[PDB]
Amino acid sequence: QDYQRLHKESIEDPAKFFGSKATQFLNWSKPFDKVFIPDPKTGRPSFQNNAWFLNGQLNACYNCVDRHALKTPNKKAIIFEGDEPGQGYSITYKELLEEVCQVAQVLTYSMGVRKGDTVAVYMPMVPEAIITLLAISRIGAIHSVVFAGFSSNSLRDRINDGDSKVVITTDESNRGGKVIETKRIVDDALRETPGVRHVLVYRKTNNPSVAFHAPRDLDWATEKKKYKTYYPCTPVDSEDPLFLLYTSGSTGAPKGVQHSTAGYLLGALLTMRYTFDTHQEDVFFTAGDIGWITGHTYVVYGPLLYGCATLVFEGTPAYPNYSRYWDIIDEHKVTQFYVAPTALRLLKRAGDSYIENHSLKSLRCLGSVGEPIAAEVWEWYSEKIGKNEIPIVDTYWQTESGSHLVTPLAGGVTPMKPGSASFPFFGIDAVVLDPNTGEELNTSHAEGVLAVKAAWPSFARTIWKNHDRYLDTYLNPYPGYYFTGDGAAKDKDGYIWILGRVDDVVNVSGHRLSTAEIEAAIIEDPIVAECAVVGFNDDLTGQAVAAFVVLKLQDIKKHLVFTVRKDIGPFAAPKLIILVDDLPKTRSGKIMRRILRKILANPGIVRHLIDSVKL
Amino acid sequence: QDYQRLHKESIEDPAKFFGSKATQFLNWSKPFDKVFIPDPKTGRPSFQNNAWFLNGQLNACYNCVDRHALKTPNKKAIIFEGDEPGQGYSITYKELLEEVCQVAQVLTYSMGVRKGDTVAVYMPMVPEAIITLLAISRIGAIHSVVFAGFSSNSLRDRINDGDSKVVITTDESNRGGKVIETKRIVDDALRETPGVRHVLVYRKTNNPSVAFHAPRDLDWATEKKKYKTYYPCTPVDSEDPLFLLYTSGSTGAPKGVQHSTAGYLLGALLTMRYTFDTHQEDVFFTAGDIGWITGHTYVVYGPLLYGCATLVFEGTPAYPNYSRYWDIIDEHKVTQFYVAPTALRLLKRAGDSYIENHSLKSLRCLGSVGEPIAAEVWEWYSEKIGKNEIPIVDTYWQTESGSHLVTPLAGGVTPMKPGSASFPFFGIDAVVLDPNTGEELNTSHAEGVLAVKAAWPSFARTIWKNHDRYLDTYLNPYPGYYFTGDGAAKDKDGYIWILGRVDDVVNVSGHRLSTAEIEAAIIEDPIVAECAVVGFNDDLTGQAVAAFVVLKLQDIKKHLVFTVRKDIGPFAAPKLIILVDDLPKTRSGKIMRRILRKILANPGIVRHLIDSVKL
Amino acid sequence: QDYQRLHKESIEDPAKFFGSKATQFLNWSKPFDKVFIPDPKTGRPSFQNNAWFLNGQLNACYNCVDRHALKTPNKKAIIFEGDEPGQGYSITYKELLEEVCQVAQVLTYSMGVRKGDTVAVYMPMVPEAIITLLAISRIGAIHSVVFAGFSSNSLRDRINDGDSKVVITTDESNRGGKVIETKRIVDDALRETPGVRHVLVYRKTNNPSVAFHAPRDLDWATEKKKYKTYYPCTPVDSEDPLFLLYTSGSTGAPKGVQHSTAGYLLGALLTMRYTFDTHQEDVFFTAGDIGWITGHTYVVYGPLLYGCATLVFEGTPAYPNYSRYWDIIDEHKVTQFYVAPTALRLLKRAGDSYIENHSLKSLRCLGSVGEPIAAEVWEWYSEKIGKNEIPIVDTYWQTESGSHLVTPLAGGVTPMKPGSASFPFFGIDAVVLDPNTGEELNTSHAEGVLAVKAAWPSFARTIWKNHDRYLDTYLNPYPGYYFTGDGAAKDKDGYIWILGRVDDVVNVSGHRLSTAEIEAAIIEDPIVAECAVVGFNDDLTGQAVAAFVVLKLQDIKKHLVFTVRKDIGPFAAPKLIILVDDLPKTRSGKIMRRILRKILANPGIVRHLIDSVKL
Ligand SMILES: Nc1ncnc2c1ncn2[C@@H]1O[C@H](COP(=O)(O)O)[C@@H](O)[C@H]1O
Ligand SMILES: Nc1ncnc2c1ncn2[C@@H]1O[C@H](COP(=O)(O)O)[C@@H](O)[C@H]1O
Ligand SMILES: Nc1ncnc2c1ncn2[C@@H]1O[C@H](COP(=O)(O)O)[C@@H](O)[C@H]1O
Repeated sequence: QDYQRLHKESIEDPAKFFGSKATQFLNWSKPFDKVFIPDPKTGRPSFQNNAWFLNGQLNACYNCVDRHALKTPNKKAIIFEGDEPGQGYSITYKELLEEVCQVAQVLTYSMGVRKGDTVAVYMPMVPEAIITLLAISRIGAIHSVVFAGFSSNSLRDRINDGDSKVVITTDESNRGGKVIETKRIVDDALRETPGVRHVLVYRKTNNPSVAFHAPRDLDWATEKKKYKTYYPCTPVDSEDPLFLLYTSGSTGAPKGVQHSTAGYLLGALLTMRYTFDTHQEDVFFTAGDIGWITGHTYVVYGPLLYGCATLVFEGTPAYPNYSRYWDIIDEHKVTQFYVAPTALRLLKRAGDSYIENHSLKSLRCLGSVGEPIAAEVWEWYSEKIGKNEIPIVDTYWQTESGSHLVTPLAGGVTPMKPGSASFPFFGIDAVVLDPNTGEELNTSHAEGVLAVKAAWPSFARTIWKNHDRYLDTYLNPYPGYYFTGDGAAKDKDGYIWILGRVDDVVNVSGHRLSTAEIEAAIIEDPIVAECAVVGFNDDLTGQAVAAFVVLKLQDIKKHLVFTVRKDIGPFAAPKLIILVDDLPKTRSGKIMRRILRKILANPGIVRHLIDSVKL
Repeated sequence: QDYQRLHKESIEDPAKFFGSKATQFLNWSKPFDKVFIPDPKTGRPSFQNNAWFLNGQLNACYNCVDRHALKTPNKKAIIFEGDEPGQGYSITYKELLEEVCQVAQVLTYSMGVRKGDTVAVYMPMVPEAIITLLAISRIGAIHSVVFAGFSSNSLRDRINDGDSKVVITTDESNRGGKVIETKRIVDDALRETPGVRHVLVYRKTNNPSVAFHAPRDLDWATEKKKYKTYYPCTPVDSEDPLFLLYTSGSTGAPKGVQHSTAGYLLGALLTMRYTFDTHQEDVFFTAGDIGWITGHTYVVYGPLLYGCATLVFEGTPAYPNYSRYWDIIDEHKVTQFYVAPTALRLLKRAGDSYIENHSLKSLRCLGSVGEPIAAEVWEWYSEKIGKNEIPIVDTYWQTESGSHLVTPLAGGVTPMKPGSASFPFFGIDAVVLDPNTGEELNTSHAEGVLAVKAAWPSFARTIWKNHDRYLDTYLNPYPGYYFTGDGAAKDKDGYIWILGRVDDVVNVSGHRLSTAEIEAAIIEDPIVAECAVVGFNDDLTGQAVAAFVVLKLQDIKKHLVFTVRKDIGPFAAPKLIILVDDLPKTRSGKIMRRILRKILANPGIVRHLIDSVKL
Repeated sequence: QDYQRLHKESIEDPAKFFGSKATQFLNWSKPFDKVFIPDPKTGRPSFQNNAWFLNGQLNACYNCVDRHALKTPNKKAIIFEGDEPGQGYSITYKELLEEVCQVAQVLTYSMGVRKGDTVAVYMPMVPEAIITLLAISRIGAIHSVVFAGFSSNSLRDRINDGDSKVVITTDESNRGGKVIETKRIVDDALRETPGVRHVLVYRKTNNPSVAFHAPRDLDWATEKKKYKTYYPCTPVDSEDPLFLLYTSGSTGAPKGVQHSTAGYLLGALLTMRYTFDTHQEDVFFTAGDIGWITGHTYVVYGPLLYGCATLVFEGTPAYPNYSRYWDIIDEHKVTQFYVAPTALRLLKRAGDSYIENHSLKSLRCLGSVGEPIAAEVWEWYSEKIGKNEIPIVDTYWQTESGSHLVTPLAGGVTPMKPGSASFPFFGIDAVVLDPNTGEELNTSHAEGVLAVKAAWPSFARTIWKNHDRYLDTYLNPYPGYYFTGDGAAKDKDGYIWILGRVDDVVNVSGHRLSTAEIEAAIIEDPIVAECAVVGFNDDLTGQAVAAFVVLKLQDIKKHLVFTVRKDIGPFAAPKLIILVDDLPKTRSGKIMRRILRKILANPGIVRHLIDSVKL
């Protein structure tokens, strides 16, 4: 009965629900006055003026490190695993404290950072990346992480929009067995970033005469050794920005999504205890770069705020072989695996031969995030990896949500449906609206746009320097609710099914076809292992269905077409399928269908996709 | 007591014994009148006019497919395993039915084949080879299979003697990791086959501009897709030829051994139930090409007639490594392994390191066929592979016998002797005759020529187009009996020991030395792993013993000589041993000693053997 | 209570203790009159005139082979393992007898060796090396083994000093996967050995036109085949030399340490039964070349005298991979592993990944010999290899001691201390003396020079041809006792700790710093895996501490320095650490610190060490 009460308590009485959790899970410097700013029009937390734990003061880094060093100093906080097998090591909580303290002082004294500044972070998945981020919040600064792979052009714009006067990177990065010049990329970018005063560089490889030029550049080791190991934290208000995270999804100048401190931290805590049923002696492993909210909230914040161990792997699922991912899971007794479908799709390709010897009884929970997960792949995940006896939480949420939106509970929710994300998390009032006829709440089993009626604490507060794009994008499209950008439907039993962003929905003769269903049914064919249905500027017929299929010399298309009508319908069967080797994806994993749309196709994926359509 | 009765019932009262089994195991279109044509001179089935189930009508393909598709449509019929590991797949009985039906129609409508025509088959061990053969009998045609390795010169003669107006092959064949141009070989051959009207080609690799020329050549896929999936069978008389199989053993124009339909099919059924104790849920694996009776009767007919699953592996025991044979046995839970000694001789060389991890508790029976099996190799087979707790049937029989001649019963016969084939199968009256003084039946423990007193149903009926060679070869050498061509002896306890074809017996001073005993004792020495004793045009001394030994710089011969006298005798010890790297063998496995005789040595084996004798 | 009595019995009443064991463990031809020659000055066995089992007659080879062939002829004596995996084989005791008998006759009749001659042996670890040695004692000859790796210059001098008129070698030696020209090395050496009459060569590889020239050179196989398989032994007096073993340690013309027959043989027997608790059905594996006493006493004499099986491996611990050492231990069910720390140091580097699958429950005892063994390496040895449930005897002894000096008993001694060798063996009266103020016996817990008060039977009797060096080296430095050359100390509980040869002790301001403690503490750091502290001609300060550290770009030295003071003291922390890739070691394993001293650095190790000091 837990979920039924706890969720209603969080919806009709958030003050009591979150007020209590807020004092429970976090250590405060100054108690908060009010829990949230309501919507006077008789309502829950206001969307326009969303704000939680008013006048309250606390410190992220203090909650992620200090309190645990002063309790379980000898317990491990970070468990690292290099790109190469035996190159790992752990960092106790006591030592992380020391490290984050020398770095906090490096920032204040060597670089001149103050409370409120934007610190840009361009690093790979190594411990120093993590302590860097904690060092930034320890001093009341706001970190802005950029994927350690993005072009120097991407780096520049993000720093310029971010107001970042300083930067933090490495000299090079060995990924999946491939070195990557980051310091190089940093310099090309700084040829156009006027406000960059300093650049802290953590030599990871011992560079091949990599640039380093004046008092601008500083050495991580050189500077660290200068400061004591303990440094006092900087209290900040509950509603002061914790960080910024430039989301790089759709077209249009990247958005600097801004998150609160308390509110965001409480969500990461609530989701750890309920969603993953995390304890203190756990070993959480989130296979996602610090480049996206996944890595922010589940490979750094959630785990460290809770006080358990979080695993940092700077490598790839295929390096040095597909058994690698599972080799590091059984030696570290990882109790929490959390990865994206793309990865779970490539591992399922290599064959359960690499999973053979692995007993991996160390796991207790599995999780999926990033995009829809087909049923056969969910089953495969549930049986091969999970040895079918351990939960699987397919977590629905966004960079803006901060934390899980709708997800199954590792324990609270007894049942589970392979393509569903089960139920809305606590505080989230998920409803399905009619995309056409206003913001009408669809009650009976039906498909429509997903939204939340009231705001919650972990909800992003704005978009860096322009609260206008924020409103138009998230609150103006469907006045009164929050616009997720995705389509969904609740089955007879209430479960929620994510249809895959109704922005890529192909409307054939007024039918609106969501991608989730059509593509999953495709990939779920021995002939394929990945599918992507899109569209293009179409005059007549309204809009046709074209599928870019990728196999694992004739009439091979027709089959995949007659199978679409076999279970989905004849008005869903594509008018043309294109055979491609792969699909244009983001470092995150998501498939860029807007690229398949825009034009029928600049990475190598482009050209090959520029030809696989002409003929 | 089973064997004692059942065998006597089948000898003194075959009418009742086989008449009953005949109605039990096979589905008939029109009941047979008489069981067999006796020998009026008071006797069992006549040899000269051998004929069973008179006036009866049935259909092979119907008995191998239909009846089982209409009972257990979802059960697997063929389990394939490509030359490369994970390239396998299964064919249910329902689907095999569909396939064999489209192909039957391809033969009738696209190629013009009629009931009675000879269809030549030149294919590798792939499913299509199997459905092709079934397609041929479904329409009352007679299939003539030729080894997918034989020269184009071999192909031509076999087709010309066979009267084959059509052919069936692939474009190329990847064997043991080596592609083989078959379509090439087919074309060189058809430059001399005047009566070849059509050629059906199943593109297996997607050829590198392989020939295909006029309405003569037809595509398997192109043609198949044209016909419905169900096609009616063609009833044929019990005594109408099922197939022809050109035996390529001794010198002299290859013989087109012709087998009946009913009679041959009943033998394959009797031998499955008793010899292998096969059920319905079994997975039978016969490691022998469709090129010889072994593959006809135990990798196609026996298994499919019984209704279980038969495994089709188109690869080699050494590819991609010696563990391969056992890798496919444990995943498919093969319950019946049946292979030849040559293979069991090369696997025993690699060391029980490849058999280590393998539990292979899926097996229930082991079998040996092809040639004599030494004791140490039988033991090795019995202990390493069999984990000594599962039977081993060393099956004695020929292309002419159709089915097992003398063999141990997987259950019926409680004891077993490593170099013996135990007892004569039901219906077979095996006796040992004196090679010199007439057809005298030797009763007491002694060695002599093997023969059968009366005929049985699975006995070949003739030799294509010349019943004269048939008589001289099989029935005239020892009037009244059937001349096996081998030597044997029954021990005190009755077991029968095959001496290895008394046609290669070296008679030293009137002693007649069979090869079985002398060679087994040789190979059974750590210094060797294969031996071949023969002879040559010898004037004085009568005939000497020369052994071509192959190891796994002096006085190394003498040893192997003093060891021959140690257990066999000083008049058996060879006068000269030749050290060769290997021996001239047939695609079947048998060692060609008549080549070592003929001349002291055209494949590479020739030249090297042309020198290893001069010096 | 066993050890307490047995040891006191052997000290205050050796006549009864050893007299009884002497008749028990050895078969005599003529009983011995007196047990030992005492020191008239009221004492135990005299040092100056040490002699045991007077007037007694026996035969080594008879005690190592014969008696066991005439009891358990079918039991295995030698279990060989080539450098390449599956190239092994065993030699029963019956066959070893035959072999040692044909070789004894080869020596007498083909080469002219007589009782008393010195036979030089230059061979690798192959059976023939072992039978050669036994063949030599069988005829009353004295064998002088030289490492199959030493230069031809080393071979010459050892033969010249040895008086060796004959030699025994192979043509080449495949070691660790590297062929080694020995016959080559033998010939260069014999260009200066005037008294060499013959050279017996056992062709191991079948040479690439390797030299062999006149009646001087003889073939092992050619000669062996000439003699019967049984040949009578030659009785020799208890005190007649068994062998000579040129120790190649410190500087100065190599010493030909001469051992008795009976006395040495009894020690090897006593040490097997008590130290290793050996039985008859055991499989002893001593990983040490026949080049040093270890191989003499524990890979030949001890095992063969006892009547069990001894394993002969002619390969390297790293070939063909680090799992090799353990691969041969589980297949042969080795019950006794005995190796040197250098090896145990390189195997511990590869990671317990090669030890994973290995169950190796066949072991019953582990042993360490050669040099001090750090605690972490002892633990690693005790837990990974021993699966912590099997004893570990860190055996202290020298080439001169013949057999164990102070060691733990596989069973008799219940406790064990990782860096201790426990207690003095029976007959050995170990005491700690003051290096400065005379031969004062230190009683209370303190550090000093190790010595033995009375002699024992296995004690070397002299140094070939110059009993003068013998006295000055072993009995004159500390009159009355035996000078081991090492430093030690007994802890509160009596255990003895070897400090590492007080000849390499760095005396900083009158402190005398033994290497054992300082280096073990160093290597016991994740940053290193091998350490070597030495010194050099130092005027002021007295003598500084310089450590040559080898890792598994600044302030890396300081750490290892602050750690030295952390547990040992600030007056032990080195004044300078040198970073080298490896250390100059002897084929035995011992680290040559006198080379690091002599000069701050001819094998490749020299040059690199000649530079790693200048800068
Ligand atoms: N568990 C999930 N199932 C289906 N879609 C998901 C899931 N998690 C995230 N998404 C989609 O991915 C987007 C979030 O991307 P991002 O902001 O980069 O984390 C949303 O718009 C969702 O539609
Ligand atoms: N199990 C067996 N033991 C000994 N010889 C056999 C065995 N099976 C077949 N043969 C021999 O192989 C010949 C049959 O060859 P084939 O007609 O090609 O099957 C016969 O002449 C037999 O002598
Ligand atoms: N178990 C041991 N522990 C410490 N040092 C040892 C040990 N065994 C032998 N040694 C040293 O090695 C030397 C003997 O070398 P060797 O004569 O070649 O066997 C002695 O001087 C000892 O100091």
